[PDB]
Amino acid sequence: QLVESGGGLVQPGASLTLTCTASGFSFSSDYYMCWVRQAPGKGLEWIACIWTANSISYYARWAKGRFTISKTSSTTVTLQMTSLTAADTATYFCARGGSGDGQSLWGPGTLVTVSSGQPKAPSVFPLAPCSSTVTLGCLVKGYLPEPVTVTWNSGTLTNGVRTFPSVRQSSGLYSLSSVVSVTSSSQPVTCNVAHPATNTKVDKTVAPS
Amino acid sequence: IVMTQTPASVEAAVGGTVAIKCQASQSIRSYLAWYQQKPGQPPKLLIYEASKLASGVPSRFSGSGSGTQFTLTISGVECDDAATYYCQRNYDSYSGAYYPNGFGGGTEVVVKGDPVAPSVLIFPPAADQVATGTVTIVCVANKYFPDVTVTWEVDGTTQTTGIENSKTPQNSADCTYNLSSTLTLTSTQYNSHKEYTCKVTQGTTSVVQSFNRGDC
Repeated sequence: QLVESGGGLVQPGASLTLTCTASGFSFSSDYYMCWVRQAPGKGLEWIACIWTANSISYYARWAKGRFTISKTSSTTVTLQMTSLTAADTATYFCARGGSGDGQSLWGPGTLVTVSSGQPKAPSVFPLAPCSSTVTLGCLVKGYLPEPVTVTWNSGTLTNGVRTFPSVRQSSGLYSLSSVVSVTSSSQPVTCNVAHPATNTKVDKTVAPS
Repeated sequence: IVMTQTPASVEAAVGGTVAIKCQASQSIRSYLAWYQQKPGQPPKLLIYEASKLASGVPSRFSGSGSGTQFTLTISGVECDDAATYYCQRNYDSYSGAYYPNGFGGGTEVVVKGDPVAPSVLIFPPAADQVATGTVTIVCVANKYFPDVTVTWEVDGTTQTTGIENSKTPQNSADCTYNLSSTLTLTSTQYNSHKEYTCKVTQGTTSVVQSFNRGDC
């Protein structure tokens, strides 16, 4: 498969290099390795492709002069980015295509956040009403950058979880909620919240009322 | 070469057919790909060389066209098909290479399923929020279709700021949404008022949940 790495929070004006790492196949076989980005809530945007056999590269007209694509080994391709702006905030994907046959293989993406400010850890607050069935949850408030991870009962609680998309508030900080529906026969529910950018780890058991 | 998709968004009934258009400003023959992207996931290849289905793609997806004008059709729409669809140029005539490159702008497909009225929950702020200087009240609208609008009133005054809305993607099985609406105020503002109301409206129907800062 494919895995992107290198994303994180950077200031406007920064440079940054991302890496796309291949497993199970080799860039010594003939493929186009490409980078595609997607700003939050916007469309896919092609950046550049490289032909792994000879390193011939092709660039979007907005990228040439500011982004560089490179084959650095038989398992890695990089994307060097310079003079970053807030509008470069996006998920950056690497994808593999052949000749004329689309891109069947994509990585999960790495998030690049170009913003002023500094990392901030989330506060975690329980959500409960002021009943044989009840919805409880955790509010994960005021963090930067994305992502946070939220599981319940360390991922063994299955039925009835709804984790909503994060929202970026006008302050530039994000917030996210996750709720779970339980019956009176249930055991306690614990949300496990992690914010890797700040090495934050919090477990919160939420009780009714 | 410029790639243009229309429309920007389209609503289709379960079981219906919807067609999406992609235009190239100069001919790319058959070298056009289509992708599906569900919120929070990488895109998945649907169609390559304008009409060839990728592996594992159900046959209700079809593509057509060659040159400058292309169509993606979903024949027998399912709730799972709620997604954004993109076309991609796969040929560069300057260089005569076939690498996958520029995208169209994307088309969002909304699926019209059976209507379902929302139930509503309001979550008063946990006690330790207020010492932080701000307070966030959460209102949830569960399992509903079609879309709702949310109104917050504080002591009867409609709020017009401090509000954020987040909607889960349409459910693959029943087309429904879920919605989290937050009202954020300063601790001074929160302590200055008493009644906090979340009003969820679905067409001509309204569900309201409220609490009082003294009763929790």
